[PDB]
Amino acid sequence: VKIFNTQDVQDFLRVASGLEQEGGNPRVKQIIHRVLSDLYKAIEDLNITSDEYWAGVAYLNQLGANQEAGLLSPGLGFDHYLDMRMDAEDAALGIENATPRTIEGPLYVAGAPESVGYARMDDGSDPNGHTLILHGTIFDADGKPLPNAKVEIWHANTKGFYSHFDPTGEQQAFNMRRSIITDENGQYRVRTILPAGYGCPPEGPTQQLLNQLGRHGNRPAHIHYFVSADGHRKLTTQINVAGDPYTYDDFAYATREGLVVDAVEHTDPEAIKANDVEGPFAEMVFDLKLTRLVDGVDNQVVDRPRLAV
Amino acid sequence: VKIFNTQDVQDFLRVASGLEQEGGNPRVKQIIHRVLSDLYKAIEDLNITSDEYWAGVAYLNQLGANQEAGLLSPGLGFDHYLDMRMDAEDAALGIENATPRTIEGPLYVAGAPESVGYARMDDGSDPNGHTLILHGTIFDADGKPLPNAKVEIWHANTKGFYSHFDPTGEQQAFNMRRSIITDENGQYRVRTILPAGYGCPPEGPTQQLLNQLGRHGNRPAHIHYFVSADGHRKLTTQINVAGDPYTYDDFAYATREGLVVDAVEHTDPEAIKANDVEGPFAEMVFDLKLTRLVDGVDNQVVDRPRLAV
Ligand SMILES: CCCCCCCCCCCCCCC(=O)OC[C@H](COP(=O)(O)OCC[N+](C)(C)C)OC(=O)CCCCCCCCC
Ligand SMILES: CCCCCCCCCCCCCCC(=O)OC[C@H](COP(=O)(O)OCC[N+](C)(C)C)OC(=O)CCCCCCCCC
Ligand SMILES: [Fe+3]
Ligand SMILES: [Fe+3]
Repeated sequence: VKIFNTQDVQDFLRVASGLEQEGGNPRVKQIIHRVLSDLYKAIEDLNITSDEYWAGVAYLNQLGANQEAGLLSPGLGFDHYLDMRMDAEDAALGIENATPRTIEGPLYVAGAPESVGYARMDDGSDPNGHTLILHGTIFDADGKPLPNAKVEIWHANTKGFYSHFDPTGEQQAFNMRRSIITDENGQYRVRTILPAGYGCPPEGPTQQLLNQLGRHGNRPAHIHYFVSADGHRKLTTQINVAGDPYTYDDFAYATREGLVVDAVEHTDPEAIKANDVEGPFAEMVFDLKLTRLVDGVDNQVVDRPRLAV
Repeated sequence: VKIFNTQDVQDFLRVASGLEQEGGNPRVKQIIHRVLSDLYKAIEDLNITSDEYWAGVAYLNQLGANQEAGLLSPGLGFDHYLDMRMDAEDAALGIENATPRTIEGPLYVAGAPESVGYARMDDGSDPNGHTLILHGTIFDADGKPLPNAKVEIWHANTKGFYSHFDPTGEQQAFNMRRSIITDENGQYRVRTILPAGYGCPPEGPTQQLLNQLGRHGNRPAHIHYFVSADGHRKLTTQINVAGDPYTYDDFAYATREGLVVDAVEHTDPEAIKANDVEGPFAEMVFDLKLTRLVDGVDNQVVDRPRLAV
């Protein structure tokens, strides 16, 4: 029993897609037509039954009901896949991406407090918080320190929860989220705490599909970065805290060579005093290099729905 | 950019699909692998940008957020495609389906009160409801009246809402929903009102997408049926009220030849008195013929999530 490649189904696909329809958006029709064709065929090829089909439909409802589509997306490799395509294009244009890009993740929040050169991003509400001095230099496309660059950083606390997405509703707005404008020396410096890794909500749809694939839904500890500056393309990346069990086994496949950074521990009272800290602290250094706009155009910025508070 | 056919992407797809993992469900992985492959390839062939991709992801959260996955499904023709497969299968098996099947729709509710032979389906809460006397005979696979058959019926009121899915939340439990056991003659008879067609929620995700395809989200007036009986397969079908502007332009493509029925208008005082009505009423007669089980089993019953009350 095969009917996909019969005139009836083929003409039906054009109808359902609004192809012969006058109004509408041709780009959407084009994509829908292709998607539907593939799904109708996959249904026949894999002999998907109605029982299976409807199970799939129910999954989509609960996926959206839990607002987890942006979480399952990276878990199924789409996010990394899109970065791969962007790298391939940059390679085509002859652009050398000094600091490699990686996925943004679905937890960015716009509207964080902004300051120049330095900033403390945690509010101390975290008990297990281990002080972390993260700092580096921002280089323009010519390798020269770039003053006035906007560095945006966001990460989870020791429980693996981000502010605005903390189920305990324990965090104040923008905790561990800050924008730092680079100083006269193109430097940024922040005092925060070592983030903990985290996984998908165990009861959530993303995690349960993952179970069906025999995969886990964990991410190693990391720190997200957005770096933008005049005449430069917006850099999206993150750094992985070296030593994490899932550094090279992140369910979001975001890890890359050059993004893994070692956290140096300092117990020496001489260090603890230079860096106005109360006691032992970890230190991480990470410089990032930006690329120029391609003819006054940032050909890789992504306009995507992002929570703004 | 062409990287889909590279070993890097191909292996990645197998990893994301968990094909390499030992745990999980092999059937699920098999499907996931195929779907991701097709989508990844589709993203390449159609050069889908990140901006486009993320709009698609946002749309999905939206769809599930409004619980409209089962409404978009029929709109994109899946529901009908599955029926077509079922007909092809029966055809290959030499089963000529006297009463053509059609889609069930996402609005069935299990638990309706049942009675033998007769029942009034509505509670008269509809101001503009027009009385309808609906009746017919259920015939077995041999063409003989089938007493004890279970006829399940559900439909909307004049505003196009079904009980349990009324936005204006205005209906008595199971209003216009009933189960009837055919009498000593395989007959069923109900008193209710003529349903009005209905469209998808105007501001909902299903309608938003249909607009992009230049299509409407309307269904002609219709009445849903479920007919089951020992020794026979469960029949899912419906009847279309003849004369509806959308009779042959249903956005869910459920209309089939032989399911369009004429509602006969009675106004003469004798018809009014015979049928214990209190004024002019419409009458529709519809007989259904069931098919036999295939080697002891119903090879086409569908088990899908259905609201139960
Ligand atoms: C609007 C357009 C709709 C498009 C949807 C089309 C998809 C069609 C493919 C459907 C594939 C689902 C089939 C899988 C299946 O038959 O069952 C899936 C599992 C169930 O677990 P079991 O143990 O097998 O249940 C059974 C327990 N018993 C044995 C005891 C009864 O549940 C799940 O959620 C896994 C399903 C998630 C698949 C999502 C793919 C989307 C990719 C982005
Ligand atoms: C986790 C796995 C997820 C995998 C997802 C795979 C799908 C990826 C392909 C989707 C591509 C989407 C392209 C659609 C698009 O580029 O724009 C779609 C419309 C927007 O209309 P505009 O007028 O352009 O908006 C702008 C108006 N302004 C300019 C005035 C601001 O919005 C919409 O919601 C329509 C989107 C429909 C796509 C849903 C497909 C699902 C069906 C099975
Ligand atoms: Fe993160
Ligand atoms: Fe209906």
